[PDB]
Amino acid sequence: PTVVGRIPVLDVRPVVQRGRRPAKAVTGESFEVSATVFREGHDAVGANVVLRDPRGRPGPWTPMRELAPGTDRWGATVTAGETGTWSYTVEAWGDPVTTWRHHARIKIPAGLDTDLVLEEGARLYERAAADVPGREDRRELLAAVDALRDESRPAASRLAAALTPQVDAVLARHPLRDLVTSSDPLPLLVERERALYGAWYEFFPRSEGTPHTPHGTFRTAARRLPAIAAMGFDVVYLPPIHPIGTTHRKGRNNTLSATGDDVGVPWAIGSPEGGHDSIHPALGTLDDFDHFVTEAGKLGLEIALDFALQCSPDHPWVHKHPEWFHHRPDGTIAHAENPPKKYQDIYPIAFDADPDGLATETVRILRHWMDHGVRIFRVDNPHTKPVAFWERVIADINGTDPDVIFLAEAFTRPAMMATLAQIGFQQSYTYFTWRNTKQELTEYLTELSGEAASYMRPNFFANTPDILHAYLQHGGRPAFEVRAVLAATLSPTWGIYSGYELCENTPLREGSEEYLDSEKYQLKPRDWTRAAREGTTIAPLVTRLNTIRRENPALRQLRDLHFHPTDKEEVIAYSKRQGSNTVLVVVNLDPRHTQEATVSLDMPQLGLDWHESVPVRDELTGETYHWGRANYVRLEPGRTPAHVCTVLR
Amino acid sequence: PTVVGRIPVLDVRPVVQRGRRPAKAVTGESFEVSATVFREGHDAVGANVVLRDPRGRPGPWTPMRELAPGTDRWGATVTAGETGTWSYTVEAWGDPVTTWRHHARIKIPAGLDTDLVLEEGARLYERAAADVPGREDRRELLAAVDALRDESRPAASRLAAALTPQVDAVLARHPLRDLVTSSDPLPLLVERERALYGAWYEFFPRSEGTPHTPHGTFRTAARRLPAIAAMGFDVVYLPPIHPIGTTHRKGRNNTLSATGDDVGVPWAIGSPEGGHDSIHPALGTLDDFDHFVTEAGKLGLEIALDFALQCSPDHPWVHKHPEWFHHRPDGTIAHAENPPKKYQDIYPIAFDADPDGLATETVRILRHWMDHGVRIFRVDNPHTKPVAFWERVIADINGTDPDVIFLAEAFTRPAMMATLAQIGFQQSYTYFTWRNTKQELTEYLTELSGEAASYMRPNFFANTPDILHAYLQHGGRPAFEVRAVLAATLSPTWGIYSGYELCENTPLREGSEEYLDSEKYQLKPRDWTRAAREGTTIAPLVTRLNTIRRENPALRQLRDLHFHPTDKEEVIAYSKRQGSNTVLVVVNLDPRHTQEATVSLDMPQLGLDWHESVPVRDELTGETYHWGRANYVRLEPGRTPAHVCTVLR
Ligand SMILES: OC[C@H]1O[C@@H]2O[C@H]3[C@H](O)[C@@H](O)[C@@H](O[C@H]4[C@H](O)[C@@H](O)[C@@H](O[C@H]5[C@H](O)[C@@H](O)[C@@H](O[C@H]6[C@H](O)[C@@H](O)[C@@H](O[C@H]7[C@H](O)[C@@H](O)[C@@H](O[C@H]1[C@H](O)[C@H]2O)O[C@@H]7CO)O[C@@H]6CO)O[C@@H]5CO)O[C@@H]4CO)O[C@@H]3CO
Ligand SMILES: OC[C@H]1O[C@@H]2O[C@H]3[C@H](O)[C@@H](O)[C@@H](O[C@H]4[C@H](O)[C@@H](O)[C@@H](O[C@H]5[C@H](O)[C@@H](O)[C@@H](O[C@H]6[C@H](O)[C@@H](O)[C@@H](O[C@H]7[C@H](O)[C@@H](O)[C@@H](O[C@H]1[C@H](O)[C@H]2O)O[C@@H]7CO)O[C@@H]6CO)O[C@@H]5CO)O[C@@H]4CO)O[C@@H]3CO
Repeated sequence: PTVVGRIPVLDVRPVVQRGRRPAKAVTGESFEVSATVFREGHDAVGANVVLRDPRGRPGPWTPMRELAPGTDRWGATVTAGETGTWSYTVEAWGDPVTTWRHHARIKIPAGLDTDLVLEEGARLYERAAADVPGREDRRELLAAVDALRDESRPAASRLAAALTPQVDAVLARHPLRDLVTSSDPLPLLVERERALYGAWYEFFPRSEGTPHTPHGTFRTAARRLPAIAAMGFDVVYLPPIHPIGTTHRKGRNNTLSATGDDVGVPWAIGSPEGGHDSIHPALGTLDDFDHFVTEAGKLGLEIALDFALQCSPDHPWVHKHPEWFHHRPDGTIAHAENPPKKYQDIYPIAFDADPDGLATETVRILRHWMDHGVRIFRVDNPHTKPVAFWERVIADINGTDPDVIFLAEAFTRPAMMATLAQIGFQQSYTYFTWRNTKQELTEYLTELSGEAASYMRPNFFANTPDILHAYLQHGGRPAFEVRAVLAATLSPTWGIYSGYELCENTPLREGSEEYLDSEKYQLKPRDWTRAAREGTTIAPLVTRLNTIRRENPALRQLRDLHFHPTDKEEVIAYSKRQGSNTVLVVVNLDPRHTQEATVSLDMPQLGLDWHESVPVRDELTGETYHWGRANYVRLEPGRTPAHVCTVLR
Repeated sequence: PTVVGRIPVLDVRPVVQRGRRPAKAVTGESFEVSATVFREGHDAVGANVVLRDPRGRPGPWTPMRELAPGTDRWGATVTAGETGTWSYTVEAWGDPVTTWRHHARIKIPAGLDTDLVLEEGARLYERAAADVPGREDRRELLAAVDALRDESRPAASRLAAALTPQVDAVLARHPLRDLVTSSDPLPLLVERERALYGAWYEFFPRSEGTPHTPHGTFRTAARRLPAIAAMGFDVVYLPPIHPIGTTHRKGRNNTLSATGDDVGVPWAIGSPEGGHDSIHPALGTLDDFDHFVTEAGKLGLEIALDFALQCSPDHPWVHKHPEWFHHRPDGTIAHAENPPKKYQDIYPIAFDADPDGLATETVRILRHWMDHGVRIFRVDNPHTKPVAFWERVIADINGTDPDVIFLAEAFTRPAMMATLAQIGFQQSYTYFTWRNTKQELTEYLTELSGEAASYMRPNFFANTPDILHAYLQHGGRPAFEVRAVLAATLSPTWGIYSGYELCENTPLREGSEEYLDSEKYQLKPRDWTRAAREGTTIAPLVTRLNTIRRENPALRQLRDLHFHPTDKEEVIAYSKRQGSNTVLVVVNLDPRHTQEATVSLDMPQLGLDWHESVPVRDELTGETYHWGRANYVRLEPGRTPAHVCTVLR
């Protein structure tokens, strides 16, 4: 048995881990299946993609084409349907009809062996007809066979009868395929739309309190949901909602020692009041949590809970499961670190003494929150827990509940980030916040929208509680505006952490990416009504960005993205497409100075000719322009961060 | 069961066809095995390559290192021994000692938890000792354990006892490896030296005749072997040695109709006198062929026969096995074509009616020539016969006779050329003759010496009977000289077709790559004695090039090759290394004008510092120079094509 088949079909992509893990898609998403296909000799080959659904049912006829001449690299676009585990195969075959046609077009006007050539064509078309299941189409090919064989007609007329568009049509859907050879099947995991597309908002329920009771409850926090739904968010991400330890608890601004009223850091999970399956008593009860989830659902919001597999020193696990921790020779457990950062309030888990116990307990915890309507988990720092552990835990949850989405908060080196996605994480955080220049954004989004998109789905948080970038610190509100536009239009999933609207940008100290007076360490009441009234919020821009996304399918996918050149370093331009929808975005990356630029569009990449000039509407303002090959733009920070334009007909 | 192991080890290279075919090497050849290796958390990893021989016996301890910081890409050099099918595995592991050392070096001078830290180190070294098989080395580690634990000594002194070079040495050979995780094994086919390294000469025995008998015999042709051995060739490649058809036989200069004395084209195989298992009666008998092989062997020459799986219309197969040919409707067999070229004297084989019959007969033919001492086959135009057919035929021959080498003469698109090598061809012809500028040579040799070298071994024929390049046509003898130097020093296998020495360069017509009066169509007597006497041959340069190769191991491998910049487009410079041997070549690609250039050497790539200046001998002239960072060279066509320098100590 030979590794290569009769008609070579090699290096089918996408492929993840040499076929040991699936390529990814979501319902409705298109991507390209490709292969290297060729044969011996000089005759033509053809190829097609057979996509099989979870019950092994084949998809539609999907013929491939050569992507660039002489490369023998073939491709076709496939579209994922129903969720589940699919497979795809490339079928390669000799294409004797294409070959015969080419020779016949030369030899017949030249008078060379014409009867022999036409009889050869008749024989191919007879064979074509044999594999055609419909009676009417079979008659069309047999009438072509008869015409080809009618020696009473000129040679040119006999040939023309085999080249009619109706004969073409039949052969396009039912070609004659010699020596069909298929690749071994490759696996495709198709997941729900929210895995790829969604707008996220992170906030701390405890901060949304009242004058009488400053520590918010689930009931007070639910009153913030409508303002979040109105900005057009889909997912609400909550920091840990569990009891918080007292031993080594941190104070305000990450001081070592908490005073008596200090609330501590939610990620320092557990006290005698309960662990990862409990509610912080100040937030209320499980029934209050159910009320919160219900009110979320009614406004079109899903809840994403933080899952941080670690413990405060007061978590029950510390005494009940000591082997879940690494102990030094004096019996102490060293607190967690991501140096030079220290987390004195937190003990990390050791996994090598009782891997089974940890997996069992982890999936029980997740299912408990799942039973209370949580179908999305934002997994804290997963790169400090074993990769195979996440692989197991994710396979177990999605095995019974394939709708559950896991987001990996792994800000680390590329290999690890890539592997976590590859072993099951539906979504990943990214380097976005550290990509601010044109060159950085262009290079990074070319990476994420290319081959990486077969295994990673990016979630572009413009900020997090741990990341207030220098760009926002120095640029003020115009920088917040720019970064919202970029995040919302470049990834089908994006997010902000509360206060981003208010352009909160005071760092702990120069050169830091921590916030001063971080919410991680204190209640952070914000006067939302006042901020709305005084117009010192960019909620309206955020709202419009999410509406634009909801109205334009091109913004709800990742893979189709093209950068168009401008003549100013500070002005970036790009387009995204889905079917007839084309969105074209131009952003001034300078938050302090007005920039003017000539944007030169790659017209064929928009589906247009060079001379063509086609109308656009800037959805940020309602204003209409006519744009083609070369366009003047003028963007003033504070008044116009960018144009976000849709193409109309 | 999880796809990723405890310590991730991913994307092991080399890999061919995702592990379905082996990577290649020859006895004595080094190459790099690499992998992506990392772990969770911030502690160090280590890795090593376990090479297993054909009986499953592990090779030596082969620790890998990170190739560039922060990439998590690790590598080590391995060296192939005995021929056969090997395997390689990468083992990844936590490296707790490296981690502990790093922390201990900081914390001990700082006075932080010193007793605890030193006790932790003692415990690692005790564990280290447990897996150490030698008593003396185990004592060295246990003395380090005791020193670490001696609370009567300063903390700095207790630590220094664990960092002694003798403790280092023990741990370098027997490190403490946590959580060892291996990759699945990948296959490696190791073949004999001649698969990679060898100088080849092609000639037509029939042309080396006498005055009485112009058509040479094996006996007259044997008298040419000494002149070939003296030029330092290892392999003699003969065009087909079988009877030649009469029907549609070609005349001189590829005319359609042969006249009565015309000898026809050897590749038009077969007549009633015999087929592929017979000798042309004008060449003599099988016993004469055995004499020829014996005389070859005595001079250090192996014979490579042409194997062209095709037939003249007079080959016995045409009537005895009609299903081995594709017939048109009137019963005729269309002659072979590689358009716009036509081979009216030749019928191609069809493979789809009796694939088994063709494989059986093909291997019988090969074994017959093998029984007569032919262990190398130059396979004619293999890309017009199915890829899986060669896969089968090669697996069958090498299954009993792994020393047999197949050379694929496939001048076609990259996918096919690559696949043929990948499915078993030991050697391939290449694009060399169409790479003549500096940029072309540099780009092409970077491709062949890189990843392609894991599956392809190039054979650089500077010319063939079908390829007289324009560069030789226009450049005359200085161009022949340049191309000999380039071919001989850039690939460990190279070749010429007879008459290249004589600088034969008259084309059929302008714009053609055929020779005028091609040997394919006629006897081509050459007066070798006269050419030697009159000095109108470049045999002496060829001889010296082969001697240089025989004396410098760096020229007998492929993978180590580096191009150094010069300041003239026409002057190329490069170096190759094997252990202590370094060869440095500078060539003037201009055959009409003297070129002067400053060659700027990449010194660290030579194993040297920038300021260093090290002596070289130009092996073409015996002359000695001192070369470093920046060197004046002056190359005059006719007198000095190039410098071929060896580094001495
Ligand atoms: O026939 C049209 C073609 O002819 C002329 O080019 C010469 C050339 O100057 C010579 O060097 C020589 O070519 C060698 C190559 O040097 C050698 O590499 C090999 O070439 C292979 C390529 O390396 C490989 O990529 C592939 O070729 C593909 C290619 O990627 C495609 O882009 C496409 O090529 C077309 C070109 O795009 C187009 O510009 C034009 O080219 C002219 C050329 O300008 C002219 O000066 O047409 C071509 C072909 O239709 O398709 C090819 C697949 O054919 O594989 C090839 C090997 O086939 O081999 C050749 C000679 O053996 O000779 C050519 C012509 O003899
Ligand atoms: O600490 C030394 C380092 O610190 C300063 O850089 C800033 C930088 O200006 C910010 O952008 C930000 O970095 C982000 C990155 O933008 C983001 O991409 C991600 O970075 C990852 C890389 O993308 C990825 O390649 C890998 O990094 C490797 C890297 O390939 C190696 O070459 C090596 O990096 C070293 C550099 O070679 C060396 O120049 C120096 O770098 C300075 C930097 O000049 C300074 O201005 O030291 C580094 C590291 O020792 O090793 C790394 C592996 O760490 O993976 C990284 C992710 O770790 O993430 C960061 C922030 O999350 O912040 C940095 C510092 O915070």
